[PDB]
Amino acid sequence: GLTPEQIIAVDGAHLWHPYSSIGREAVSPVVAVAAHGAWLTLIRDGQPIEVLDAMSSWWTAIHGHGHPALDQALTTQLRVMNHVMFGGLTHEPAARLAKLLVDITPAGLDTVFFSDSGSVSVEVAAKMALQYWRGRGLPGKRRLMTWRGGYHGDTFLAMSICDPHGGMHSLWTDVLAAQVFAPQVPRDYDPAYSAAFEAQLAQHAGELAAVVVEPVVQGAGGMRFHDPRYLHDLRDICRRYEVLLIFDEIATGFGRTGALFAADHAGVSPDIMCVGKALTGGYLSLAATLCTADVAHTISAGAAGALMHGPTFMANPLACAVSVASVELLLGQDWRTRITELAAGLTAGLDTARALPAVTDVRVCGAIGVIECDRPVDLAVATPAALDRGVWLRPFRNLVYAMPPYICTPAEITQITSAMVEVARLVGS
Amino acid sequence: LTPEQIIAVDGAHLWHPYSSIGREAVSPVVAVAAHGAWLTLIRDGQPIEVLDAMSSWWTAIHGHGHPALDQALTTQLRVMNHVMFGGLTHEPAARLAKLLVDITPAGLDTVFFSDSGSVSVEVAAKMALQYWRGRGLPGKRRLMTWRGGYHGDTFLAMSICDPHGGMHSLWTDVLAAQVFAPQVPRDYDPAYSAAFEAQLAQHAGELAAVVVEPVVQGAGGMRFHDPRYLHDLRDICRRYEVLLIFDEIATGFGRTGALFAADHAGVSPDIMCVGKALTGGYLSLAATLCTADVAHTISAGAAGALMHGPTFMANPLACAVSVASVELLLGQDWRTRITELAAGLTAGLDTARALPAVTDVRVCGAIGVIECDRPVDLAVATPAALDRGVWLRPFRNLVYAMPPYICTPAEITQITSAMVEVARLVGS
Ligand SMILES: *Cc1c(COP(=O)(O)O)cnc(C)c1O
Ligand SMILES: *Cc1c(COP(=O)(O)O)cnc(C)c1O
Ligand SMILES: NC(=O)c1ccc(-n2ccnc2)cc1
Ligand SMILES: NC(=O)c1ccc(-n2ccnc2)cc1
Ligand SMILES: [Mg+2]
Repeated sequence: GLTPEQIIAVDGAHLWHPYSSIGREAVSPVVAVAAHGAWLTLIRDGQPIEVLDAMSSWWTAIHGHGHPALDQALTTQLRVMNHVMFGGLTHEPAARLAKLLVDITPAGLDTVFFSDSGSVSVEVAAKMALQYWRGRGLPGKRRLMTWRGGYHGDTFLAMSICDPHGGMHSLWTDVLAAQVFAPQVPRDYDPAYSAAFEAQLAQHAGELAAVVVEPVVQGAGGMRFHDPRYLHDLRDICRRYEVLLIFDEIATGFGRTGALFAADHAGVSPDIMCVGKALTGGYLSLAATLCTADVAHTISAGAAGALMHGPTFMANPLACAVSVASVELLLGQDWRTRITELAAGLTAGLDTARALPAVTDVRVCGAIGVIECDRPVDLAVATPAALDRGVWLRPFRNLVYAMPPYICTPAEITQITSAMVEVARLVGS
Repeated sequence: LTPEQIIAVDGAHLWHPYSSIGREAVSPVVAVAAHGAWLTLIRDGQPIEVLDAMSSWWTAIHGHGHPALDQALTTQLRVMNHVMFGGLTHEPAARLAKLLVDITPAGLDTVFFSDSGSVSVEVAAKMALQYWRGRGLPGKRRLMTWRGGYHGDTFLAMSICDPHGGMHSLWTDVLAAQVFAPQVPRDYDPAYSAAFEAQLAQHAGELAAVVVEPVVQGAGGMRFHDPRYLHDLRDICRRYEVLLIFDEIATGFGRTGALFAADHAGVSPDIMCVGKALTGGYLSLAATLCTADVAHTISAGAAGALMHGPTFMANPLACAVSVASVELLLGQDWRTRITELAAGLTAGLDTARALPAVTDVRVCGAIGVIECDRPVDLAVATPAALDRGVWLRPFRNLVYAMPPYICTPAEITQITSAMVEVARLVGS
């Protein structure tokens, strides 16, 4: 047992945080001591205060924390089977979840590879793509193509298709695989962008295993939105030039952008798909990589005869069980109307931010609200400003944004947006 | 779902480790329960109890459904399932970090939590690369290892896997080109270390780190080597200014008879990875530890930070059960437990040495191995072990076990008896 002060002491000495230092943090992390529904209990000046989890804990907590149905699913599975190895054994949570995911994902994604994080699921997607073309007798097709502004995770192959600036590739000279980057995909649909992307792809087609993109929304690379019709064009380009299409839906999946999956906005299916973050409703790490029967059969028929990947905790019963509950909970309600209301709430509440001196854009897509500023947002100022108003917000770069739990009431959304609106005001000092 | 329905869904839709879709020689066996050292599996439509001789791929050190670990999970579930580690910290992460810093080899002062072993290896490599960039030596960017190793399945991890065992022939022009020393021998041979140093000497200016599994190499072949080699590696790495990384994802938390396999040599690496048994086999979790000097150098470098951050970094539920698992291990006489387990394996596997198809029998802590003279046919071996009440999963030419620490002497003998009969059948 440790007090908040003791936690801070241990943390500062011994704990790495995401993209952080040891010993050079400008501000200490804030101690979290509970989470329930849409609210975190955090320690501020020795006192526990409840604040809205406007970030959904990095996109994960779509049903809120400690949802009784999700809690119950975990405890139920715990009493029967915590985990067995997936080498040579199978089980009901894996079967149930696989059945669900093949049913609700874009058409044609018939096989499911479970892994333990988004970054791994992306490396598995790349491995599927490369083994596929090797199974077609085309080992030269081994490079990846993407558009700038993207984020696909933190492992070294995942890093190679991250935005070169966002991903700090200048720090990684001579270390990463050299991939093919198209320019930043624009917000508004412009057929010339797609025509250009096609011409670039065409000259590399004999080298390319796959195009890998985030559909409709680019998350960690800048919270940018693009017209779904671009995805339609990619599916077409990939089809005609024989390059696989991979959609990374680790941030966009399970309703977040107003469709069940963001691909559904465009009405197209990728050859391979990754899901992750919200898969377990934010309870546990789990990810999945889906692919078509053709991809699966070609890999399996190749000289290698198998997909050469197998995580230790592949298809963990506990994580699978809570995911099944989380997916069913989403599907068992009018989620489409819920997200529409949230999007309306976000738009209404963020509207006055457009007139602010430091704001360059306000944009909303489903349960995603963004205020883009003209300068970097000072965390040392923004974080306590939002906490003062009962909201946990984590800006990055020039972005004040939120992806709130789907269970947030209108009053809660009013609270979140007011805090966001106030944070941007302080930005414009 | 019924077992038959599970099998039908599984065949149509589920990938398994290193498997095909639609071309599996045998269906997987449906598991419907696990308690203690025992799995309940469906065989010919009927449930059977069998020993989890594999500890579910080396994870279940305390067995399944242990009341202390079950309750740690449900206690944490009541308070806080998870919060983002960006900007927040919490009690389970601090408790686990404190524990890990205290029990790992001396000097490992900082802890980076991630969700799997492969990722923890990638994080280790990132630490080493950012370290040398922080020292103004970005040329130090390659890795050196010895053959026979396994470090995970993500693409940097694959680059230090044994080139034959990791099927590098099938990844031509795709993987980072690393430096490989020959297979480390079982017995200590000064000439091997001398040659290792000579090879490293030729590449020192471009090497960020030596990365090895200490004492036991797992998935690459269940090979044991003399701990004195680790002493030599530490020495070589210090003199040539190359970081030393130990991958203890399979060897950690008592499995080789010491708390960490490094302890067999008294050696501290600069960076260390742990996983598989960290949560007692409940949930995916892994950790990468590094020294204060590595942490400070990265932190004072151009990036000013380690450029990595998993979504579920330091997940409160996984951390909470890991705290419980580690405390449960430390709070008992685990050294005597593993010694007794090793003696049981040694005694039980002895008659295998005489079998016509057996080339070696070897035991290291709670690891017992029969090495055969041919690849073991799973279609024969799995049901032969199930017929004797044991879940055994051979790979390559190896019939082996890494049993839960809670196995009784009678259960260990039941496991070794099954292993012997499997080895007998291999020679048939
Ligand atoms: C968060 C994210 C990832 C990586 O997931 P981790 O679980 O943090 O490794 C990959 N791709 C996208 C689009 C993401 O948003
Ligand atoms: C199992 C293992 C890994 C990989 O861990 P995953 O959790 O399967 O990614 C890495 N290194 C060693 C030594 C292992 O035994
Ligand atoms: N590297 C391997 O060949 C391997 C094999 C089996 C597994 N595995 C994981 C869970 N069950 C089997 C993991 C890795
Ligand atoms: N879990 C987190 O809170 C977190 C924060 C930042 C990131 N991040 C930042 C840049 N790239 C990833 C990832 C995870
Ligand atoms: Mg409240």
